[PDB]
Amino acid sequence: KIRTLQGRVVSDKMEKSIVVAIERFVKHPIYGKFIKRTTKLHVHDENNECGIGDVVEIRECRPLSKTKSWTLVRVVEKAV
Amino acid sequence: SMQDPIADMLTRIRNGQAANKAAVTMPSSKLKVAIANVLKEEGFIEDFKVEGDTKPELELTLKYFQGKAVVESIQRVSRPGLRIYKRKDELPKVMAGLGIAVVSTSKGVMTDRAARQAGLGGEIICYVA
Amino acid sequence: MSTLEQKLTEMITAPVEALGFELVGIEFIRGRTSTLRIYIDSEDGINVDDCADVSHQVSAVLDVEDPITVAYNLEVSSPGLDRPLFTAEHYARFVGEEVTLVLRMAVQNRRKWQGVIKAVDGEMITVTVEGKDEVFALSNIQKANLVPHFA
Amino acid sequence: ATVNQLVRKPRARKVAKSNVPALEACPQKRGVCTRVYTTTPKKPNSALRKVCRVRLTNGFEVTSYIGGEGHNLQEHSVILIRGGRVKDLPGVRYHTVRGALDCSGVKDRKQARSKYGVKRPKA
RNA sequence: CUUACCACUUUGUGAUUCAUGACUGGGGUGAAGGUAACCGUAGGGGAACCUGCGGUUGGAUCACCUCCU
RNA sequence: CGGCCCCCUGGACGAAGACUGACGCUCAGGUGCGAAAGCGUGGGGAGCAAACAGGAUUAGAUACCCUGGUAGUCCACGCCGUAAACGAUGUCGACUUGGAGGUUGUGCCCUUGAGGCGUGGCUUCCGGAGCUAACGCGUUAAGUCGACCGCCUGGGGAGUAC
RNA sequence: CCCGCAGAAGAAGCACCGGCUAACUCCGUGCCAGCAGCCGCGGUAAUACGGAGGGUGCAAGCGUUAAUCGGAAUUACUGGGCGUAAAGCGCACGCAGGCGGUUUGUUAAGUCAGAUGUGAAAUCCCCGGGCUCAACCUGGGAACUGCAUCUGAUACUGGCAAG
RNA sequence: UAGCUAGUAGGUGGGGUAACGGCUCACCUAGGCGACGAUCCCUAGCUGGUCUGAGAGGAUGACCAGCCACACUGGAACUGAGACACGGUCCAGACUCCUACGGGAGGCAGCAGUGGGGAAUAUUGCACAAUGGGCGCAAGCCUGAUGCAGCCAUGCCGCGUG
Ligand SMILES: [Mg+2]
Ligand SMILES: [Mg+2]
Ligand SMILES: [Mg+2]
Ligand SMILES: [Mg+2]
Ligand SMILES: [Mg+2]
Ligand SMILES: [Mg+2]
Ligand SMILES: [Mg+2]
Ligand SMILES: [Mg+2]
Ligand SMILES: [Mg+2]
Ligand SMILES: [Mg+2]
Ligand SMILES: [Mg+2]
Ligand SMILES: [Mg+2]
Ligand SMILES: [Mg+2]
Ligand SMILES: [Mg+2]
Ligand SMILES: [Mg+2]
Ligand SMILES: [Mg+2]
Ligand SMILES: [Mg+2]
Ligand SMILES: [Mg+2]
Ligand SMILES: [Mg+2]
Ligand SMILES: [Mg+2]
Ligand SMILES: [Mg+2]
Ligand SMILES: [Mg+2]
Ligand SMILES: [Mg+2]
Ligand SMILES: [Mg+2]
Ligand SMILES: [Mg+2]
Ligand SMILES: [Mg+2]
Ligand SMILES: [Mg+2]
Ligand SMILES: [Mg+2]
Ligand SMILES: [Mg+2]
Repeated sequence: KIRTLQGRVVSDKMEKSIVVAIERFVKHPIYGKFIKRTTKLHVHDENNECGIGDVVEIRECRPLSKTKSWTLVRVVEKAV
Repeated sequence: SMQDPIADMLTRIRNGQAANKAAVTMPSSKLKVAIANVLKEEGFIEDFKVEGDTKPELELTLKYFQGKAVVESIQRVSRPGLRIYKRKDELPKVMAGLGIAVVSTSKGVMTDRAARQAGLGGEIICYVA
Repeated sequence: MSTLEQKLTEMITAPVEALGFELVGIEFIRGRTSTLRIYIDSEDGINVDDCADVSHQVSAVLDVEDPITVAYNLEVSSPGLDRPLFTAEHYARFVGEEVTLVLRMAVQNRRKWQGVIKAVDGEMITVTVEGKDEVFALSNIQKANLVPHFA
Repeated sequence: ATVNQLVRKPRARKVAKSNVPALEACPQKRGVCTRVYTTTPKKPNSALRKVCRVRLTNGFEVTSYIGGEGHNLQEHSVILIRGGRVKDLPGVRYHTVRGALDCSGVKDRKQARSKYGVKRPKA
């Protein structure tokens, strides 16, 4: 219903923030070997709730910092 | 280590019928029998069978016409190294349709001619003339 | 050392003054494609066609008197804007023109300078480098070329 | 080799430099001759390779081959060179264009008159 | 009228460079004989070559004068 | 890697099970090993021997030969990290005619020695199809395939300059 | 644009002709020279240089140069190699990475199918229309291989679970 | 070119903006970013497309259309819906220009055109009849947009030279 995207958390050290590395797997333009491409997306995490290495769902919102334009809807797994 | 059954299934046929053997055996698996039957079900091999309990053995019967191997060129196209998928409109041709291409469509593994009739795209397993 | 260069100059002097032309610029260098360059200072104009008449004349005399350790690679040459001048007749005619001079036994503050000629002596030249006219002894100078003003 | 290597490092397209640098892609580049000279071929052959020394407008000083005969050029002549090279003489990658404004066109030519500016004979 | 900002500037202080240009690392350079080739290294030293050690076989040189279906 | 013996220890192979349960393969970067020569310090010191020394021998002895002979060669501990370090053939797997061998296992059975049957590992040599430019390679493939890495792009310049 | 007028009347050239490549003789010529994109050409005979005839090719142009792609499988994705021709690191271990036996279940990421949205017009291409033809202009379409979303499908890959 | 970074990565609070926001401040934290190539230097307007190629590709960004940036050089805002404004303002600079020497003026990368550069590229044209745009009720006015002409074998296509 809403555009949403899931990623693993590279880091949570940031106060009230998380660094999320999301993986997207693609046909390759010349050859055709599908290679993983990752983005160091800055994500707003309230509560400083998540933990480093967790898997988590994320949705975009109005920009909120110099680098953070996304906020987390919910977490999928836990207890990493 | 071994990293592909199908390739080893194929060459075993190729090198097998190269030595003009009668029937070549290899450990069974779903894809294999799925693959293997399509040959006979197309006429590429005489017949096949599975033997043993808790042990996988596939023994398929080759065929020769006028002292000549019935299959002549068999190439695994989608490889464990690089995977290959083709949309229905774009399913290739082998020797201008004289050859058959094995395509794993979502509904079932089948011949590309049937896949075009089914209007379905799939992973191109291999070629055979 | 002069490889009989004076003898070669005498051998090629007769043809150059034979068709009347005027001799400057004797040079030879052995090596890969060993070659010698002969310059004709034609006042009328050094056309390669005028050079052509001199070149057949000098080759015909040269074959009978082939030079020692010198190959048949003569360059009948117009003395270009940067023609090299060695005699005091040149600097004499080259009254107030600049020249770049390099010498054999290089030393700290050697006469490797480029400047305008102000006076001419048989063994010495006065040439304005360092912002002052200075004595140059062509005795140790084995290479020197007249320079046009350029960018 | 293995595509996994190509994705690490793809096929570098083999670079290829031009064989006529003093042109800078301009199909012709005028320059002023600086000294003309003929040179002698080795012992077996006697010939007058007619080539001249020319500084280009852009300071690229080079030599240019002088084709034909009857040319009245000498130092300070302001000629126009063009692409092409002669296999026999090394170091010559450019030839002038016969019939250039400074050049006097080769006289008495009744064939191939476009390659020398020899105008159609009035006849 | 004064405060902050800041162009230009100036001072030095460097770096990165771009040329000009005095000067210097280096591709080409103007016979008594004993002969498989080589590789790594050391020394002789103009250098090369030979020698020292260890290793390899890759254990030979050379070549120029016309036809239609 | 080469006397004998002891002490310390790594790896391979076979037989027969039992055991875990895909725990695997490759490897940029990365560490490590790494002939000879050389270097540092200390050794040591027979033989051998660069260099050197002498004797013999032409523009000139020089080279060639003798007779010496230092470093070195050895040890200890450092350093160097290159060799035609080559099978000029990356690693792992699977498949595909044969004959001859060597070598180390081990089953069976003759009366066992022997001998007969087997069945493993390593290794040598021919040679089939195959492949290869050819030479050749040819179940230890340079054959038929797979997975991954390294690597090549005219010769010289140059494995040089920076 | 049409009508009239007079009269063949006002209107052809460049390149090449040894090979590659269509098109050949004659005299010059004396290594003089020239010619050259290369291989090569040249002496007493030169179809390769100069000239004449003759011929080829194009054509109001014809040539030369530059320049890019092609040819070039000559960076080889399609589509190359590495015993000796250039090319397997001296050898090993090993992180990252790449890849992965077999069975069932789940997932739907890959993938596939469909749909919707978008992918400007021109350009290209098809079928036309209009300029007397053509170029040119123009109608309609196709195409724009993409992207996003929704629905799907589950063989394979992946994930998850158990083997 | 392997590290890069302190308003730097984030947080609170305030201010600030049409609006989000280190936009900016105050403080708080000490992060963030890089071999999935940061950083740096060097080169370059981008796209629809164009050229080449059987294709994949490769090369390209002249004309036309979309977007961006720039308007002597540097800096600044003002006004306005919209500008940090090509034929607007101010400051600095260079240059040119005027001068009474005290000061002033100026910006063709609009259209023509000159000089220069260069192998090389055109008219100091006509008209606002058409389409457009401005202002205006309109009439109409303005428009080097545009429509046309001139120049040039620059190209394509057509035709003639019987
Ligand atoms: Mg002559
Ligand atoms: Mg060895
Ligand atoms: Mg040693
Ligand atoms: Mg000696
Ligand atoms: Mg020592
Ligand atoms: Mg090596
Ligand atoms: Mg092999
Ligand atoms: Mg000709
Ligand atoms: Mg190619
Ligand atoms: Mg090759
Ligand atoms: Mg060799
Ligand atoms: Mg080799
Ligand atoms: Mg790994
Ligand atoms: Mg995996
Ligand atoms: Mg699997
Ligand atoms: Mg369109
Ligand atoms: Mg159209
Ligand atoms: Mg029509
Ligand atoms: Mg699965
Ligand atoms: Mg705030
Ligand atoms: Mg543009
Ligand atoms: Mg333009
Ligand atoms: Mg305002
Ligand atoms: Mg304005
Ligand atoms: Mg203006
Ligand atoms: Mg203008
Ligand atoms: Mg000019
Ligand atoms: Mg007006
Ligand atoms: Mg025309």
